[PDB]
Amino acid sequence: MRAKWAKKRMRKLKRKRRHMKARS
Amino acid sequence: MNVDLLYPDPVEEQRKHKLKRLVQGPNSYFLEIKCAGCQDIVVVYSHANTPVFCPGCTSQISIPTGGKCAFTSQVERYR
Amino acid sequence: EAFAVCHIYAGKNDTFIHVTDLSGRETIGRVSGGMKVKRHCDEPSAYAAMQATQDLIEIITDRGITAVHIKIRADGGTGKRVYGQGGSAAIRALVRGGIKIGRIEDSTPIPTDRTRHKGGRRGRRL
Amino acid sequence: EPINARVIEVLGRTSSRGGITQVKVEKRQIIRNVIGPVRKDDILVLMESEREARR
Amino acid sequence: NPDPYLKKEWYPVIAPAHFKSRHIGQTPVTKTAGLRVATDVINHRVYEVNLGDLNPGAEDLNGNTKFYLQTQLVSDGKCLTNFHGMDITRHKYGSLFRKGCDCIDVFMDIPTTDGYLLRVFVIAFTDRFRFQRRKNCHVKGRVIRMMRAGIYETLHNELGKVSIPVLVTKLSNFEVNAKLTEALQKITMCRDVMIRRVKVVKRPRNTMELLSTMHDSN
Amino acid sequence: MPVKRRNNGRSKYNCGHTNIVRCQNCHRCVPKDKVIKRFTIRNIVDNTIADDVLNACVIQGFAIPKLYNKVQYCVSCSIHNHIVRVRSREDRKIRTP
RNA sequence: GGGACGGGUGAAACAGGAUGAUCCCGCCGAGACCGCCGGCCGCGCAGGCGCCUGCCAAGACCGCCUCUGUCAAUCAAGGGCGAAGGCCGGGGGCUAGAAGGCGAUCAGACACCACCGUAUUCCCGGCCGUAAACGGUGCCGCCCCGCGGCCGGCGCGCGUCCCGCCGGCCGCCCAGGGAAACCGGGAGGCUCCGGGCUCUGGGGGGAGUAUGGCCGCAAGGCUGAAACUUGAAGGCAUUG
Ligand SMILES: [K+]
Ligand SMILES: [K+]
Ligand SMILES: [K+]
Ligand SMILES: [K+]
Ligand SMILES: [K+]
Ligand SMILES: [K+]
Ligand SMILES: [K+]
Ligand SMILES: [K+]
Ligand SMILES: [K+]
Ligand SMILES: [K+]
Ligand SMILES: [K+]
Ligand SMILES: [K+]
Ligand SMILES: [K+]
Ligand SMILES: [K+]
Ligand SMILES: [K+]
Ligand SMILES: [K+]
Ligand SMILES: [K+]
Ligand SMILES: [K+]
Ligand SMILES: [K+]
Ligand SMILES: [K+]
Ligand SMILES: [K+]
Ligand SMILES: [K+]
Ligand SMILES: [K+]
Ligand SMILES: [K+]
Ligand SMILES: [K+]
Ligand SMILES: [K+]
Ligand SMILES: [K+]
Ligand SMILES: [K+]
Ligand SMILES: [K+]
Ligand SMILES: [K+]
Ligand SMILES: [K+]
Ligand SMILES: [K+]
Ligand SMILES: [K+]
Ligand SMILES: [K+]
Ligand SMILES: [K+]
Ligand SMILES: [K+]
Ligand SMILES: [K+]
Ligand SMILES: [K+]
Ligand SMILES: [K+]
Ligand SMILES: [K+]
Ligand SMILES: [K+]
Ligand SMILES: [K+]
Ligand SMILES: [K+]
Ligand SMILES: [K+]
Ligand SMILES: [K+]
Ligand SMILES: [K+]
Ligand SMILES: [K+]
Ligand SMILES: [K+]
Ligand SMILES: [K+]
Ligand SMILES: [K+]
Ligand SMILES: [K+]
Ligand SMILES: [K+]
Ligand SMILES: [K+]
Ligand SMILES: [K+]
Ligand SMILES: [K+]
Ligand SMILES: [K+]
Ligand SMILES: [K+]
Ligand SMILES: [K+]
Ligand SMILES: [K+]
Ligand SMILES: [K+]
Ligand SMILES: [K+]
Ligand SMILES: [K+]
Ligand SMILES: [K+]
Ligand SMILES: [K+]
Ligand SMILES: [K+]
Ligand SMILES: [K+]
Ligand SMILES: [K+]
Ligand SMILES: [K+]
Ligand SMILES: [K+]
Ligand SMILES: [K+]
Ligand SMILES: [K+]
Ligand SMILES: [K+]
Ligand SMILES: [K+]
Ligand SMILES: [K+]
Ligand SMILES: [K+]
Ligand SMILES: [K+]
Ligand SMILES: [K+]
Ligand SMILES: [K+]
Ligand SMILES: [K+]
Ligand SMILES: [K+]
Ligand SMILES: [K+]
Ligand SMILES: [K+]
Ligand SMILES: [K+]
Ligand SMILES: [K+]
Ligand SMILES: [K+]
Ligand SMILES: [K+]
Ligand SMILES: [K+]
Ligand SMILES: [K+]
Ligand SMILES: [K+]
Ligand SMILES: [K+]
Ligand SMILES: [Mg+2]
Ligand SMILES: [Mg+2]
Ligand SMILES: [Mg+2]
Ligand SMILES: [Mg+2]
Ligand SMILES: [Mg+2]
Ligand SMILES: [Mg+2]
Ligand SMILES: [Mg+2]
Ligand SMILES: [Mg+2]
Ligand SMILES: [Mg+2]
Ligand SMILES: [Mg+2]
Ligand SMILES: [Mg+2]
Ligand SMILES: [Mg+2]
Ligand SMILES: [Mg+2]
Ligand SMILES: [Mg+2]
Ligand SMILES: [Mg+2]
Repeated sequence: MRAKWAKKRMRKLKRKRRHMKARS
Repeated sequence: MNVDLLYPDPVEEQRKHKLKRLVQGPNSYFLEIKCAGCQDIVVVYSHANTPVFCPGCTSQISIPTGGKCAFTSQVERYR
Repeated sequence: EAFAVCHIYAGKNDTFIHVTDLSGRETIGRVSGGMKVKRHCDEPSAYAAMQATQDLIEIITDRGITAVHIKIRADGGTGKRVYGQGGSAAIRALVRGGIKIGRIEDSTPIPTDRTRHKGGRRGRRL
Repeated sequence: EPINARVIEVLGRTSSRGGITQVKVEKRQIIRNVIGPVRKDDILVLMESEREARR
Repeated sequence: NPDPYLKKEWYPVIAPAHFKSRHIGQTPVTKTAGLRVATDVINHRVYEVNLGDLNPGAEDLNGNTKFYLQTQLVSDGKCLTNFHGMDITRHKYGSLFRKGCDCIDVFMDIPTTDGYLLRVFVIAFTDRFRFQRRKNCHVKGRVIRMMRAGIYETLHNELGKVSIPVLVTKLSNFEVNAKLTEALQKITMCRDVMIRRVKVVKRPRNTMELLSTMHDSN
Repeated sequence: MPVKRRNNGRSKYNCGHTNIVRCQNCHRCVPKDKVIKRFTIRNIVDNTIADDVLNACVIQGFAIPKLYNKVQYCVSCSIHNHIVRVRSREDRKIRTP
């Protein structure tokens, strides 16, 4: 992948993890 | 041709910067001018940028110019 | 001896040949390159422009006009500044129709400082 | 009403496949394209003198 | 549609008395019918006329200046025009520019002694000396400032208090030009120093006396 | 990818940032010191009719006016339309017009 | 005013027009912008910097037989500024235009091309602190074959020029250097290795991730592992 879009994908992943850990 | 650095020729030494000469020295000097209407004579710095007057006159007789200074209607010398 | 003004709009996509009086407020004959053709891509060509000018000649001789000043323009604005293909064809079809020529001038509208033209900062990617 | 022009000289092969030739005919110096084999001083039948060849 | 030119008629247009080719042309209008009066709707039209058409013969000199004249009275079947502005042609303006030199543009507001207000645009360029080593003509700021100030004081002196007919005399004579050079030549080398535009910003509503003196020679 | 040019493909000397111009063919944004620049002076009427306008002119001493246009293109459009060519490694150093 | 199409494209189609458009000319409104001149020009600590006129404070350089007397260099912590996009609260709203809508193309086209358009783009008060933020080259000091161009200040000479000096921005280049490309105002004076100071790296992945901490309204930013996996990844250059 072009590294810019890999960074975008990783940011979306980290934000999903923060949201799921927010519950409980 | 064989130049010796310990005794440089003064003519080609005066054309260099005052600080990178063998022995640093000033570039300026003093000189005598005569008032256009007074018999007497006064001694003036060559790079002046401050008022200089006659013994009699109240008009300033020098024009500062960023280098050697010019004068108004007076005739000069070198001593 | 009876002067009018010819405005020739020589653009990318069509041509206009338009004769008015000296003030511009009253028109005497107006034709376009797209009223002589069937294919949309041939409206700005030299041949449509010449056949349209030949009928402008017919209109404006019968109304008594004998000479024209020429004001020729491109699109202008923030777009193209060079003339379309039919521009000089109108002038030639005017010279070979009997009209005499006065003053000539370019009237393309040029800005002194401008708004932003379309396309984006990467251009038309074709 | 077609006119008779006369080739004054030959300028070269125009199209991408040979084919037509650019010629100077004649009191004018009109330049036109021809399909056939043209020598010098050939007479051509022009349907109009209005159109001039490109370049 | 019926052909509207069955109801049209043409009127002459006449230039002020300063010029020589006093006939500009004719203009068409629909005959009076109802409420629209023929000699009410052709009033105040604006005509751009080349100076080489108004004073013919000196083509090299007069061929790049244009005068704007607008009618302000229709008397005895004739339209009587008055000064509306001055402008140079587009190719003349484009020709003045090169790379390596300086361009100076200045404008100012000048009242006249008979109720007008003009905006005057002047342009000047720097030039080579006959014996200089370099090929660029750029000048320092002490020179640009002096050139601007000289232009201001000159246009203040020459056009400070003039009338419209005297202004038109000078504009069609290039008198003012021939002195903007004179002021600016004592400073640097400069090639094309000219008034490039005159705009009319505001005028009195009634100009009957001005029009009367402009048309009948006086 | 080593370095191809000493000027890095532009003319930028002792400054941080320069102005933006629009390519006249495709309208992309180009820095001013990189864009390809050409000046042209031409006649408003084509030369192939430059004597028939002249002979059908009433004004005595008329001279055909000219057009003054500065064309500016981006790198891609300049190569595509043959304003500049791809050159040999030795030839790239030549600045002659 | 005049009377049949105009727009748009490689070619077209959707938008427009007898409620008269497109086109010509005059008048009015609003908000952006600052052309040609414009550059191997110039300025600033970097980010950056171009309409007119006025005001305000500053700056480096040069020139000097002016004053002081080591008052300096580099810098964890700490402070300040910082393109564009983005955020909070007000204002404004022309143009262009993420999102969205629509016409084509195509096997498909949710894209490229055409058309319409919201945030945004502009102003004010704050926040955020990142860019291929590049010369991919930290700062101070010394020596260094030469030939040129341009910018600022000064000095000598003849009769604008001409030869120098200092400071800046550039081109070419002997030696020397290097894996080479190339550098050469250093990337030279270095296996013949030591002038001073600060920062960073130690095969490729995993990974700039998990976790903890600080900052932020948020979007983020800064700091930052391990298990495990693998025999290469990479630089510059030659022939096809
Ligand atoms: K990256
Ligand atoms: K990236
Ligand atoms: K990114
Ligand atoms: K020296
Ligand atoms: K000295
Ligand atoms: K001195
Ligand atoms: K049609
Ligand atoms: K605009
Ligand atoms: K546009
Ligand atoms: K648009
Ligand atoms: K678009
Ligand atoms: K774009
Ligand atoms: K755009
Ligand atoms: K776009
Ligand atoms: K873009
Ligand atoms: K971009
Ligand atoms: K791009
Ligand atoms: K982009
Ligand atoms: K585009
Ligand atoms: K200045
Ligand atoms: K100054
Ligand atoms: K200035
Ligand atoms: K590489
Ligand atoms: K590289
Ligand atoms: K570049
Ligand atoms: K620069
Ligand atoms: K610059
Ligand atoms: K160029
Ligand atoms: K490009
Ligand atoms: K049609
Ligand atoms: K705008
Ligand atoms: K300038
Ligand atoms: K300059
Ligand atoms: K300048
Ligand atoms: K500057
Ligand atoms: K400068
Ligand atoms: K300068
Ligand atoms: K400048
Ligand atoms: K400047
Ligand atoms: K001094
Ligand atoms: K210190
Ligand atoms: K130190
Ligand atoms: K520091
Ligand atoms: K620090
Ligand atoms: K710190
Ligand atoms: K900031
Ligand atoms: K920012
Ligand atoms: K925003
Ligand atoms: K808006
Ligand atoms: K706005
Ligand atoms: K956006
Ligand atoms: K879309
Ligand atoms: K897509
Ligand atoms: K795609
Ligand atoms: K739109
Ligand atoms: K937004
Ligand atoms: K907005
Ligand atoms: K923007
Ligand atoms: K805005
Ligand atoms: K910001
Ligand atoms: K980086
Ligand atoms: K760079
Ligand atoms: K450092
Ligand atoms: K200089
Ligand atoms: K200099
Ligand atoms: K300077
Ligand atoms: K200088
Ligand atoms: K100098
Ligand atoms: K100098
Ligand atoms: K020096
Ligand atoms: K120096
Ligand atoms: K120097
Ligand atoms: K330097
Ligand atoms: K440091
Ligand atoms: K570091
Ligand atoms: K680092
Ligand atoms: K690091
Ligand atoms: K965590
Ligand atoms: K918070
Ligand atoms: K919150
Ligand atoms: K928020
Ligand atoms: K949060
Ligand atoms: K968070
Ligand atoms: K975090
Ligand atoms: K490799
Ligand atoms: K690598
Ligand atoms: K690689
Ligand atoms: K690499
Ligand atoms: K090699
Ligand atoms: K290799
Ligand atoms: Mg000195
Ligand atoms: Mg801060
Ligand atoms: Mg801040
Ligand atoms: Mg818009
Ligand atoms: Mg829009
Ligand atoms: Mg960073
Ligand atoms: Mg960086
Ligand atoms: Mg870096
Ligand atoms: Mg320079
Ligand atoms: Mg430079
Ligand atoms: Mg250099
Ligand atoms: Mg380390
Ligand atoms: Mg955490
Ligand atoms: Mg944490
Ligand atoms: Mg190799």
